[PDB]
Amino acid sequence: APKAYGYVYTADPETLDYLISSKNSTTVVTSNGIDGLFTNDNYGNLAPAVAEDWEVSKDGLTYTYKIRKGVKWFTSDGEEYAEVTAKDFVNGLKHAADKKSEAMYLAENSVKGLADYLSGTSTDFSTVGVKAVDDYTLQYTLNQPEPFWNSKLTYSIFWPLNEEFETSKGSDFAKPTDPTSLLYNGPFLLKGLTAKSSVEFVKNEQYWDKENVHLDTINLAYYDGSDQESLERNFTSGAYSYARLYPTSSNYSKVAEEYKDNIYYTQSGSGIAGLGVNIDRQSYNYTSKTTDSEKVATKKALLNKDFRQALNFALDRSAYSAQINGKDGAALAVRNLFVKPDFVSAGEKTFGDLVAAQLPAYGDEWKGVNLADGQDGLFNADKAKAEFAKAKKALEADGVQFPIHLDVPVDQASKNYISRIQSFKQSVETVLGVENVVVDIQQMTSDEFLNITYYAANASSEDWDVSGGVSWGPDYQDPSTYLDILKTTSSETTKTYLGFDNPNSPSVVQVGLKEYDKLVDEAARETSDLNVRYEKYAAAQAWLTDSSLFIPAMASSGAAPVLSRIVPFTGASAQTGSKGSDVYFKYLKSQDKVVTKEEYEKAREKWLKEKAESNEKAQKELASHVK
Repeated sequence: APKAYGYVYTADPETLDYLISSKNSTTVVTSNGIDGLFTNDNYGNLAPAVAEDWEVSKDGLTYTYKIRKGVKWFTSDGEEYAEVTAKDFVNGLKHAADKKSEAMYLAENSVKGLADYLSGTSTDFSTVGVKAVDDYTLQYTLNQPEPFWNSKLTYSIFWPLNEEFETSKGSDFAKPTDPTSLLYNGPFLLKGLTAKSSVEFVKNEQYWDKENVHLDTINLAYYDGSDQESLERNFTSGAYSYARLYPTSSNYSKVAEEYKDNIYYTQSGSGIAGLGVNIDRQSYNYTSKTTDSEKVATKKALLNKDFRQALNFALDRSAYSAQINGKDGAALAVRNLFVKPDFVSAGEKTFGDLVAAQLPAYGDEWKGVNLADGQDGLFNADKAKAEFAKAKKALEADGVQFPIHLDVPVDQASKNYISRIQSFKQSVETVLGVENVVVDIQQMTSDEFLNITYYAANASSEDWDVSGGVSWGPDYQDPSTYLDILKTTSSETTKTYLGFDNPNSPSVVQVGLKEYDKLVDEAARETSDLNVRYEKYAAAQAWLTDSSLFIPAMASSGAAPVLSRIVPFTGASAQTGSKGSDVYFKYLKSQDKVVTKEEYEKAREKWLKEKAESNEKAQKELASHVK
């Protein structure tokens, strides 16, 4: 039935603790059940959720939220527990601080006093700038004005948590197979968790905003990538409400004929997929290298910027994207920049434009660069070979023997991840020569792969030389959400994308990341002129692009052919945060029949007009909240 949403999830959560986790697998299982102060409506506006109203001081430092009365916490079986209050947001942030949240970067330099509490120089949380002035008045005090502060409040570190419940559960709190170990205040109740099988929700029939909830049930089935045709097959049977299509499937010509009037393409998402370079590899439990000399050679090569540039310029991103999208749709998903090029603009210039204007200082090879989505602006075999020749001269003078062996891990279950990594291998080896670079693909089980990538505990666990296993999506509406996480001090995220968690590692200094820190920090200090702030963050992105420490390849979502029974443009629209329709299913409506491309385009053209007007009205209302 249309009120029974069915689709898939790709990884079992390590935790249900939404305050501590920075991983989408926790968002997938909690957002539908946990509301914070705002959501996102179908036009992308912030919509009142637990905050019924808000104000900001004239100096921009104090935000005050009127907590909606009558919003309740419920158990997984629908029993009322307590009333959501401002004290739950004080407790949420204290819990995030005390248990060292993986997402603390969003809050630690923003909320007054929080950095001192995290370091231990203050142990009294009353010195931290979150206060329950009364049970329905929540006040945050910031270190500096942040026009993007409210956009942070759709991210999970600012969600509420009832302290009495948390204390009552002890070490059983937020356990990943136990829906009774959280309480729910959102549009759905988390009902079922079965490892490698399902995530299950039911509509919260006592939800204050249930008039905006149009699904009775949500069921997500585990999908490990071993059968990419499974999505379309289960869509056709009616089990799934949606299906991402893979044109490389052997049955695709049949699918494309049957659904010729229904397949449509989604817009590219804001997250970035690509290949991180481990500049400080600690462990060799997944390697093809046979000698310590090869290990030393690879470590030295990965510290060489020209070597990394050679890999970056040798990667054919269209062919990489074609492994999941086919050749005809391949270019749509290509991305050339860590920050999505139009994520922000300074007047008429996109962020990508600002980066392109600063990149040529690093070399004439960047003059004329096209950083726009939807085309491969970085692939250039001639430039790849030229950079490699410089690297090889420098490395051979230091005793390094060639070829350089690169370990890239894959989950043996995900066929089209293997195909993507094989395309990387073919690109690099054909352009640069197998006498120069050998890509050694390390096959392992799904759990083994997660343990050295997505769920790696520390830098010692990042057992790889190059890896495309983990993407990054933006958490709030400012370039810092992409660029701050690669600073030398951002150890929770530097391990994932760059292999290090020691801010003082000599590998980190050798690749110049201290200069990156200073560029990011100079941008962060600009709070009086957004255009200048964005120009300064573009300087940091230009450094990152030249450094080739992360090899961008594609948007991490979107730019894909899909089938749908979801009524077009009814779901939440979010470019950042945890309340987009990928994870949060308020507002969404389903229909009986498969959506047609004509239905979708008609809705899109009306939505674009309505969104522009709605966003403009919202912007004009901002000043009325200044008190």
